Amino acid sequence: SHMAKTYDYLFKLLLIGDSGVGKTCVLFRFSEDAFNSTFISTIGIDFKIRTIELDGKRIKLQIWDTAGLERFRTITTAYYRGAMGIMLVYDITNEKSFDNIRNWIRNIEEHASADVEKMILGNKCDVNDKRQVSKERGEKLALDYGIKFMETSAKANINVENAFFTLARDIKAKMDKKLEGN
Amino acid sequence: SHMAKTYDYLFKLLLIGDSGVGKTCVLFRFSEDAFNSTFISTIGIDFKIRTIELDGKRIKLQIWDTAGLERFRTITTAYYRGAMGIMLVYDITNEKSFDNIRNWIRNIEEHASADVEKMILGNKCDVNDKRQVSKERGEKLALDYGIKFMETSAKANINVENAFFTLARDIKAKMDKKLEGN
Amino acid sequence: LTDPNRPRFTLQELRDVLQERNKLKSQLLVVQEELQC
Amino acid sequence: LTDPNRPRFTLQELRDVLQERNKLKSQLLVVQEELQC
Ligand SMILES: Nc1nc2c(ncn2[C@@H]2O[C@H](COP(=O)(O)OP(=O)(O)OP(=O)(O)O)[C@@H](O)[C@H]2O)c(=O)[nH]1
Ligand SMILES: Nc1nc2c(ncn2[C@@H]2O[C@H](COP(=O)(O)OP(=O)(O)OP(=O)(O)O)[C@@H](O)[C@H]2O)c(=O)[nH]1
Ligand SMILES: [Mg+2]
Ligand SMILES: [Mg+2]
Repeated sequence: SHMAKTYDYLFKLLLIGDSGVGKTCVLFRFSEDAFNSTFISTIGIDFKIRTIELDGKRIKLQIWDTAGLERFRTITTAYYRGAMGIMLVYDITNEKSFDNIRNWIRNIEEHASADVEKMILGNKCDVNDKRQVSKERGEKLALDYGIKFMETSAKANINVENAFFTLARDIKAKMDKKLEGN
Repeated sequence: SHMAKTYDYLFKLLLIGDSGVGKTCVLFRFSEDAFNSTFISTIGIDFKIRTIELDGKRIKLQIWDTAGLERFRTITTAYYRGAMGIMLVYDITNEKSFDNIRNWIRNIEEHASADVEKMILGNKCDVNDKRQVSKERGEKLALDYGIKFMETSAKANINVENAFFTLARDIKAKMDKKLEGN
Repeated sequence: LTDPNRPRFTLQELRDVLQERNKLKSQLLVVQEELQC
Repeated sequence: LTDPNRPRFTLQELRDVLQERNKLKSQLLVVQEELQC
């Protein structure tokens, strides 16, 4: 329909990581500020949209939420090439979902832009009694890869806002230095 | 949102019959007045909406287009209970799709309202050279079941308008005599 | 099992996405009609 | 093969419906935003 747009930037984001780590719940906390405890695993892919403000500019965030289960891999693959930032999510109560982060990283390296912005979320950081992945170990992984990390909880609403704005701010800053230098 | 409606009636219609007889093409001729020759088989179910005028009243038609292929049977079943009129479509160039009409009729008798309005469409009636089902035989089938019949072509646009208005008019007339007599 | 037509997804999986597809199309036609402004 | 979790539909079948679901949701959010009247 070719009408004037109501945003200045458009950031395509991608959440990836194993089934059940809480990717959908983290996005629904960011986009609706709600939390449902019942598991509704993501069939293939879904998306949510939120517009935020950075340095007084309108940033539309088109956030793509992939299925973690193996049978959806070909479907979710199609969504890597366009992403500008990617949340790699694991579950602090599940060591496998954290070991698998380095597989998710290799997946990105195979399918995404060479310079995509990456962040690690250790989610469910409200379930201390069941913790398997120390906070120190998530930090050293992300340091080993030179990318940012934080512990999140969609349920207790911990670091969800901060994760997306930080990733949004880092995409914007790199983009602005590209646009300015062209 | 509880807002004033822009129709006086709402008729839920169902197209059923074998895969490839032209159910989708008949609906796309009714709702868009177009015809595409390439086959895009219907995944499960789809629907189209058109509002027509009868006796000076606004009739919203919510037309449900089922998949004919066997693997979608449980999916399409859910849509029988609410239908008010049903197009049973066969392909004049395919005897099997016409023999199978009496299976489609038994399907209706198992799943739809006892008094649902039924019509037989012999579609592709523009392909004379490949005809297998004589027009006389479609007529005697529909007479055997006391329901209306016509030969249609979505491609040459034959009897598509007439089929839906007639079915719409017969639903409306029976409904009005019910509403009046209550 | 390298076959493109291998059956892979369940009734539940397909029917859920279809039902959402219907709900969205239905809602979109409503808000499109809401535009007589 | 009476099993609810029997695999039944193809990649093509599911991905097509998903892509339409996305297109519809995208269009619906647009026409919803178009309502600041
Ligand atoms: N206590 C707690 N539970 C959570 C949290 N995040 C998610 N959950 C629960 O963990 C389960 C899995 O969460 P989802 O967001 O559906 O997981 P997912 O990563 O989207 O899984 P897939 O779509 O299958 O890839 C759900 O039952 C959630 O309620 C959290 O921060 N804290
Ligand atoms: N010549 C001619 N071809 C037609 C006509 N109607 C449909 N076709 C062709 O027949 C093929 C099947 O038509 P569809 O409408 O897709 O069939 P369908 O009944 O919806 O099949 P399913 O969705 O699989 O149940 C398509 O390639 C059409 O182009 C017609 O009236 N005349
Ligand atoms: Mg999910
Ligand atoms: Mg069809």
